[PDB]
Amino acid sequence: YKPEVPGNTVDNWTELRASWNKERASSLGTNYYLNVAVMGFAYWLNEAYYFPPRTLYVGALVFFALYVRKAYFSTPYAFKHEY
Amino acid sequence: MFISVLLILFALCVTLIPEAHYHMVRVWSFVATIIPMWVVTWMWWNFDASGHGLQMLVILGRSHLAFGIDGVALSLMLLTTVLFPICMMLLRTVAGFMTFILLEVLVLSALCVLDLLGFYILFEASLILLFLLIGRAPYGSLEAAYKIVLYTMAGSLVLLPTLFMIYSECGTTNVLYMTCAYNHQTVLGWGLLAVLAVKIPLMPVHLWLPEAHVAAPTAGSVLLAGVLLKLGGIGFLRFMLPVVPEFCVSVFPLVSTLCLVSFLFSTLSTLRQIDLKKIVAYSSIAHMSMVTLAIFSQSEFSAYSSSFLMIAHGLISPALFLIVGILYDRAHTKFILYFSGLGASMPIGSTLFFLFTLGNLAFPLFPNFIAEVLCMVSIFAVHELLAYVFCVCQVLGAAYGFWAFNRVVHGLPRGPADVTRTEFHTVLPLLIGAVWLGIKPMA
Amino acid sequence: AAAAAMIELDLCFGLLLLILFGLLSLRNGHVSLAHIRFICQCWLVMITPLEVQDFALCILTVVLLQSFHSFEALLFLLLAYIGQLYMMHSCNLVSFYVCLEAQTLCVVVLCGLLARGASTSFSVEAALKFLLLSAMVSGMALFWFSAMYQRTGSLDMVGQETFWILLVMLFKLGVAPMHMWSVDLYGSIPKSLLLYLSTAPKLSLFTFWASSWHHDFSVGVFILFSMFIGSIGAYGQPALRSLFAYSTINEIGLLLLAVETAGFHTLYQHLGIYIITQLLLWNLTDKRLFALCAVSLAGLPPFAGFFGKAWIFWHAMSVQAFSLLAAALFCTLLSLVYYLRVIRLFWTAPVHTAASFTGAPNQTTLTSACAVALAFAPVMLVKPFVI
Amino acid sequence: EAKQFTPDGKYMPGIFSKAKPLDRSTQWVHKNPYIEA
Amino acid sequence: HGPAQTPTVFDKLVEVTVVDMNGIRHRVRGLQGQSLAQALVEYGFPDTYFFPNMGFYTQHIVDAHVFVPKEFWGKVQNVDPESDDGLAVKRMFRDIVQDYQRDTSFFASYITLGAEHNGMTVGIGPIKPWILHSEWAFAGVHDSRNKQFDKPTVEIW
Amino acid sequence: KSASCYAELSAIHKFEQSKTFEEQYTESCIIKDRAALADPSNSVHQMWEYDSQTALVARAKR
Amino acid sequence: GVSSQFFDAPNGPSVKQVLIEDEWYNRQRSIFPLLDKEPYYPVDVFVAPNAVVCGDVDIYGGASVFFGAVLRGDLNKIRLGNRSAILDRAVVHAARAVPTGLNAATLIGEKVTVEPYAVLRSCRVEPKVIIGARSVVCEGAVVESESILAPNSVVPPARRIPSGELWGGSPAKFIRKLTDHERDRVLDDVSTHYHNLATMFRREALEPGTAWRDVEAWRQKLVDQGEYEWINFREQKYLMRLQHEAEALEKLT
Amino acid sequence: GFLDKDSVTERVLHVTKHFEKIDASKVSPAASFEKDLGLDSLDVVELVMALEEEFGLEIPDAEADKIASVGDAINYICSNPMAK
Ligand SMILES: CCCCCCCCCCCCCCCCCC(=O)O[C@@H](COC(=O)CCCCCCCCCCCCCCC)COP(=O)(O)OCC[N+](C)(C)C
Ligand SMILES: CCCCCCCCCCCC(=O)SCCNC(=O)CCNC(=O)[C@H](O)C(C)(C)COP(=O)(O)O
Repeated sequence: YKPEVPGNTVDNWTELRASWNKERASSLGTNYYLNVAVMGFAYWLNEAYYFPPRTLYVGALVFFALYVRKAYFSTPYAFKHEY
Repeated sequence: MFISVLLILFALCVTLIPEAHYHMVRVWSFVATIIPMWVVTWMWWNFDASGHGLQMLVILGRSHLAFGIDGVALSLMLLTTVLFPICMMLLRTVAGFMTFILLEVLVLSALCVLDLLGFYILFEASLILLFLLIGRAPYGSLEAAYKIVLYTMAGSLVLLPTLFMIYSECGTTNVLYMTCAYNHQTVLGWGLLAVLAVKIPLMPVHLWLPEAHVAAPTAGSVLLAGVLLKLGGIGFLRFMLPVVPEFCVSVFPLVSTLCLVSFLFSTLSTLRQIDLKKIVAYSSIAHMSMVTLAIFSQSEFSAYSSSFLMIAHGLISPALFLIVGILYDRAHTKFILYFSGLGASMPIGSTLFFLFTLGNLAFPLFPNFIAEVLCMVSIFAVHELLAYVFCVCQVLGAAYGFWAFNRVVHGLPRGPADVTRTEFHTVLPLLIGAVWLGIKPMA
Repeated sequence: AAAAAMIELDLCFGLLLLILFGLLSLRNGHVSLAHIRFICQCWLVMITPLEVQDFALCILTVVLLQSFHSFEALLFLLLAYIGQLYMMHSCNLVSFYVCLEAQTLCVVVLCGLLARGASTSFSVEAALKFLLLSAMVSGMALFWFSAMYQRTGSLDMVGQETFWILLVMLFKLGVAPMHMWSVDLYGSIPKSLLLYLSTAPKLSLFTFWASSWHHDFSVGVFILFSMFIGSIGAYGQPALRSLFAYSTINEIGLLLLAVETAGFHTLYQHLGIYIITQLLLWNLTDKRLFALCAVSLAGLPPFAGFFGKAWIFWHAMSVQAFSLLAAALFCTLLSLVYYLRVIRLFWTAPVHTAASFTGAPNQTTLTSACAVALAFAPVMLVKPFVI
Repeated sequence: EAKQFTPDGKYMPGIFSKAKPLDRSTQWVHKNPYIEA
Repeated sequence: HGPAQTPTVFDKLVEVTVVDMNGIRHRVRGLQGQSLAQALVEYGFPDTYFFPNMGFYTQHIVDAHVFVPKEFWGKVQNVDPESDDGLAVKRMFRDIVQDYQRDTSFFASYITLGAEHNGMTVGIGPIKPWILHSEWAFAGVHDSRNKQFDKPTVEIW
Repeated sequence: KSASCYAELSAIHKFEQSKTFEEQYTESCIIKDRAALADPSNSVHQMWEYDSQTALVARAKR
Repeated sequence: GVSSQFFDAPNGPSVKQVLIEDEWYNRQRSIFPLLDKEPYYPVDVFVAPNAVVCGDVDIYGGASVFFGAVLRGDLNKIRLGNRSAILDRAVVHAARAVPTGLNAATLIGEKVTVEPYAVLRSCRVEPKVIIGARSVVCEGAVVESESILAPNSVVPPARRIPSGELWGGSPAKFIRKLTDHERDRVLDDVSTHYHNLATMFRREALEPGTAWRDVEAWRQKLVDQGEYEWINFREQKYLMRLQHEAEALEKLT
Repeated sequence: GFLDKDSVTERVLHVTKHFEKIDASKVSPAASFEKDLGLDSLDVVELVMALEEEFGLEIPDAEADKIASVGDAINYICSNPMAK
């Protein structure tokens, strides 16, 4: 016995193709912007190490809850001709 | 120590035998596990029962790894040295022989260690061996192997900083000085509870066992059920109760409710199982819950009764796994719906199945009866209701045991022929041990 | 009197003679240069002082030179070693800047030079990105050094400007979230430079940190970023080069936990075990030993990686760094899954190892078989050894 | 009607033999598809 | 069992017409149960046409970008887009194809040749530059006479 | 066709078989030098041009 | 007729060609290339000293070539799978083309054993197959996975043996179906047994041994007498190529 | 089947319509270039070049020499995997 793949093959393969019909950007922009963000604004966290631990833990959970994943990322703005 | 080095070096010589000499490979790997059984029997001969609690001590300098013998470790070591040649009779490749030889070295050294860091190093060095044994490519299950390895790693990683906390607190991980120093018992108690509540299947960290104990081969199931669960019990009896006793009193309502719900919910789940190996696999959780509550009662002779239940389980449940393994080996299924009328077609196998069914349900003339009576004496002496919960739920164990036996053994005769000489001699030492320990266990 | 500086004059004279010998050997059309490599190793031994860390770097670079074959690559590695050695003795930001910049230029040129086949343009691309990202970090170092020099009037490394110099040092170790230059380098550049990049500069920079650095700040958020990002990235990336890049980010997060809680003895022990594992990893031809690297990078108990992780955990618990320790334990539980993926790939598979045809038969079995005996080092690791 | 032993012992595999040898898989169950599902 | 036909290779033969990127039509013969990427490799196509299947535990499988007509869309095997195999196909579409993608774009290892593929015409699609490691990459230009079939091993490391 | 094919095959096999030990050892040294010259970063590639069949210096490149 | 000199050989033309009747000792190599077609083999292969492996041959894993066996890859490619055994004096050849139109290379899967005096030419053998003794599998034929061919059997060109069955005869007909344990274990058992025997041979081999001492003694005696000729083989190959180019140029114009 | 069999057909008729030597109503979806429409080889080459201009392809000399009908041209465009 083997389980059946759910769905239709044409519809599943169109789902697999979606949002990838675009040339991928080079990674130099992401890396340069990350380095600029760290070298310019990471000193804002110097006093944060002394803040109460409930605040630090809730802030860490908030950063995890609002994080957007870089892999498999897509925007509807990539395929529209006006804002 | 010199003997142990010689036994290890003799065991490791299986790899150097050329593979074209099949008879020599079989005989060498079987004798390599026969010899430690003789040595542990001699250690039982050498033991002075009116002497000190710790005998035959050896300590290897400033490397941790200190060793000694008490009664619980000695009984468990005897059981392991019985169980390993039977595993050798159920394997066919040099890879299997070497995995079980390395497992025997690690189990035997872990059972009698007196250092907490030594216990940590010796026990979970077997993790990758268990992963490869359970997730073997054509007939194993990688999901089960991932589950058992990840649960064990999670518990061990909770323990490791608390181990190092008491080591920085007093200066040693030797259990004889850890028990005599002042330590922060809540933190270390939580770390030790975290490892040993995964090793002993205690709910909620118990879901690895139904997958792993079924996906394993018959030799792996014999080892995992009869031996490796009891490392949690000997962890309780050797390390946690002597070193953090204030925690062990304060956690008693929580450990008590975990044991009660594990017993009841695992017994209720065993009734709806449709796989024979899954039926045998669930039944071990309730027995270990009774073991854990008897250890934690600390009331009459709690170490004695709990060790005796560990031995009775380690004798009876590997035999049930052996009978299920015979059925699977010669019928290629473990499913109840494919088996009926096994009394007419395997009379000897069905007789052995019935006797070990009665043993697993703690009927008299089996060591489980004496074990459960003494465990309930230890539980009763704290309060009568904690004993009543286990007493009134005996119909629920007998329901699944007799239902599984009656479904597979009676009816229309279909299924494989009766046992061979080799299968009978895999079963036979467990039966002799059961008859002795259930009729005249002591003198 | 210059009599206390004969080792410097010996360094310069040896370079002057080695260039001329390499020129004379190439005028004969010699297609192999083992004599040049032996003279380079002799020069490495002759310029190194009698400290433990200096000789650890020296012996490491002598072993590394057996994987490099051209004259120019050997020259670039020697001039990178000069920066790596003299950074450990740097007591200012002047020498710090020059040693770091010499190392960066040597690495960039080697990444350009040694690529071959279809992967040439990918290696050149990743070298260009690394050079551009390195230039702005070097500018940050110079800018904040100028700020410190104006404020204090001297060359002391004190005050608020040391926070940016610390960020420069964290960039050079590939600490997340400034980690992506190393992730780019791992995917394209050949294995010998990957072996060089994971061992020697980390040793040099951590020895400078142990020897001459104090800051009034913390590195805890970069510990969290490195451990979580490295573990999740190595769990999610199917290419093996990216797996090992992200697992390296996780390991540098553990080394930063050892730095943050003081106790550099656990740092040095874990770094040494890691360097030996790296020397095994990038020189493997039999794929069964890839499983030994897996069990010794997962921290599994009897092997030496367990001991290297476990003294870091012990010293962190000693000074009660509870939250960073809990994050480290969670990421250690995650790391086991992809090291098991490694074991599934290369241990539970049929064995095939191709023979050599043009000589040089399995040329680095000595080093790989010697480094696999990290199962015998744990007897010495359990004692008070590294302190 | 296979012959897997010589008159003096000596098991024979019967790899190229016409008659079906009795072996370990002789009593393996015929799988019902719905039970397997 | 009676006088029925002896099994021949011609009973299991599948013929596919393949148009390469220069527009040259090719006759490709395969066997039933063999994937399309394997038949393309054994025909003798250059190694620049092929790339690793980018899943976990399957990078030793070579794969190619093919254009499949609408009649044979339903004979490509089904992949769950939520599973790990779906994420493997998504990674391949994200990284290898990019803006060469069409509505007929598939991958050749997900086509198992049977009698229903007999007479099907496919075309080889273009791909972007990629790298797995130093010993397996593609610079972007299909200028090489080296066949994929002549490689003794497919190396993940 | 089969007879002509084996004439053509026997020619190549006789060519490989009838080489002396000294020629075979020289050819192994040549194979070794050719594999050392397959590195494009080899330091001789910027000055000397090598003969393909014998791995000798044919001419100065620059 | 075809000349026996090749000026476009990868290592150049042959300076000195030795007639076979002038040989005073046997010089047959066991592994050797044919122009630009070099065999590929692993570190733990067993090639018997009187076996011949030539041309375009790929060997994988724990495969073995036993005594007197021939694997001649001169017209096409031959591939031998992981832990596949070629037993004593069996021949594996390959044609340039097959009637089916497929690839004409002989491809042998993993765990395949080929019994003595059997011949494989431009056929496809899938994994876990036992070919019996004195058996011939002709051009373009296919033997499917987990199947057994009885000894002294002929598989005619472009014919097929279905999977999971035992076939035999001339021409090969259906005999019986393999049992499930036979497909699960017995084929791997036969391959593993022959690999173990090959390992026993591999452990005891002293390579290159000491038979060269006599030939070196004869060469030392020739150097003593002053009759040993020193030939600059690289320079002679270079000069022969230059003369060939000059002779080719001095005929077109 | 890479593209539909209707829109390609009307596009073929649309580019066949603007030929001065052809009849704008005699053109049928299944005709011949030689017997029906009355074209020599150069007119066929000109029509195939117009079809190539409309569909954005490249048809070689042998393939365009095999094309002798409206249905042949439609089938060649439909079988082409690089059509627009
Ligand atoms: C915590 C106490 C240990 C009790 C554990 C339970 C043991 C299970 C079986 C009960 C047998 C009772 C045996 C009593 C006499 C034997 C010697 C003896 O005194 O026992 C030893 C230890 O006993 C053993 O090791 C018993 C071995 C039992 C294991 C049997 C199972 C293995 C056999 C498997 C089947 C083999 C069949 C083979 C034939 C084909 C020490 O225990 P204590 O008397 O409590 O020690 C005294 C304490 N102090 C020194 C501080 C004064
Ligand atoms: C930028 C502009 C520069 C242009 C310069 C190039 C001009 C070159 C023109 C000179 C080339 C010729 O005439 S070439 C000479 C062409 N005439 C012949 O060959 C004699 C036989 N008649 C034919 O071939 C006819 O085309 C036909 C009967 C229709 C055959 O019918 P089909 O066709 O069905 O085949």
